[PDB]
Amino acid sequence: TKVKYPDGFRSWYHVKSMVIQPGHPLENPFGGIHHVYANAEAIQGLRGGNYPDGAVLVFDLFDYQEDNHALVEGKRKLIGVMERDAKRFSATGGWGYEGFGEGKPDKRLVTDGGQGCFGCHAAQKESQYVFSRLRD
Amino acid sequence: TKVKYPDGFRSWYHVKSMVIQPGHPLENPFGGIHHVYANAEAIQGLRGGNYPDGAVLVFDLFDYQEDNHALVEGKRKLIGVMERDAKRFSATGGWGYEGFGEGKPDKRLVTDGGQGCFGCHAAQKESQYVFSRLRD
Ligand code: HEC
Ligand code: HEC
Ligand SMILES: [Zn+2]
Ligand SMILES: [Zn+2]
Repeated sequence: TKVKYPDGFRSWYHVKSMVIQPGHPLENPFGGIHHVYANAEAIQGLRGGNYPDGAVLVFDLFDYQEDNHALVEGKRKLIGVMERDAKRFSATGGWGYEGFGEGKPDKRLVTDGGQGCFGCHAAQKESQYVFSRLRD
Repeated sequence: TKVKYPDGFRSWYHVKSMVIQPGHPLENPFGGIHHVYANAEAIQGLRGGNYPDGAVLVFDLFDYQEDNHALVEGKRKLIGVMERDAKRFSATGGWGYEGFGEGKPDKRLVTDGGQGCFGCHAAQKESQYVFSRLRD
């Protein structure tokens, strides 16, 4: 019913990264450097299989500072989490969506059952609602 | 005494990332988005422990493209590798240095036994020649 905080996500597989700079549509609140991490079961789905129950993807979002044309990671702003469970999260296409302020377990950001997250991720219906792709 | 290509490095622990843009003093040759990875032995060293022989750090460098206020990962330009062996790599501080063009095992880049890489990393004598720091 509630998405579990993904303890230990930092030791998971790093899928990819991207920088969202001021002026981008997603600036509020997804601006900054973000890294995507996937647990073992999520890798399964990324590689072409079905996503099994228990698959977790994390969007790890850092602020950054521009210093002499380098962008340097600052503080973590939040994580976004998608947890796969076809039964429990059926209202939102089988993924549960949560945000944790500053990456802390006690700071839950979503107040609408995850419908707002779901509304945009629904555009990737064809890829099981996941935008990120494996790269080497 | 060649550095081994670090097979499977992409499933290692992601330490940190940084973006180096035009203007920054290191644009040539390290411009792009880079990610740092570490195997289990290197984490022992990064944690404040000592570095076991067999510790490997990888600098994975990507070109990026500007897309509407986002920087998006493009193609891999190269990986830099530091491989810990106090006796084998005595001449450059106990770390062997190698570059692989586009991350390819066949594209070895280093021609001078690693002297040029070591000359800059030698600035970090007091952290055992490693610039990166663990973060959360
Ligand atoms: C469009 C308006 C979005 C809304 C609202 C949300 N997300 Fe999102 N998300 C979006 C894109 C374009 C991406 C890909 C970023 C990239 O580097 O390519 C993402 C990514 C995620 C991920 C990583 C997995 C993936 O689908 O690629 C997670 C775990 C994720 N998003 C979670 C999430 C949550 C919990 C949201 C509401 C708080 C949410 N997203 C909103 C686009 C959009
Ligand atoms: C200064 C002119 C440099 C030269 C020449 C080389 N490297 Fe380097 N390296 C440099 C910095 C400032 C950093 C840290 C980047 C960051 O995000 O903090 C690095 C990092 C590495 C790493 C990751 C481990 C670490 O020390 O932080 C590796 C594996 C590494 N560098 C390898 C490497 C090799 C193989 C080189 C010659 C081909 C080389 N470096 C040159 C600065 C400089
Ligand atoms: Zn604009
Ligand atoms: Zn700039």
